Amino acid sequence: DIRSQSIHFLEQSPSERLQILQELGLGRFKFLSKIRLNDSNVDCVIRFFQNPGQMKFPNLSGADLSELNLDEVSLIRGNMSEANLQGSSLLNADLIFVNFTKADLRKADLRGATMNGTVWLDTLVDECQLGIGNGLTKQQRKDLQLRGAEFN
Repeated sequence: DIRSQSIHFLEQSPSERLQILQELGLGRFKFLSKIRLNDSNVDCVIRFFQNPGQMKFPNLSGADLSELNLDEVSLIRGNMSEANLQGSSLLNADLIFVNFTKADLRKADLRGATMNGTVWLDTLVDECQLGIGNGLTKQQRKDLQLRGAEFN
């Protein structure tokens, strides 16, 4: 009666989803109106439901977010570890303190995104575009370009 709440949510169109989100105070987390129905995201969504806004730091750990347009999304202090972001657009996103540990960001687009505090342990970054590197240490900027990422 809870796995069901989530499956039912993920079966809805994006604007019906936003409707549900607002009748729950999760109107912050609009990117939830976009994620696709599949095994990983039913799980990720069950976290957001049980104890709603009893978390308020975005935990998208292990979620499938590939090929999404997440431009200008704010994910401050969010956990994206073991998450799939292949091909997604994160233009001008707020990614301060985001944990990217063991995440897949190949071909993702982070141009203009603010990245102070980000952790990139084991992260797959081949062809990840990073633009300026806004907020990364100049060693971080080195390690990441060695690992496939692309700047300016």
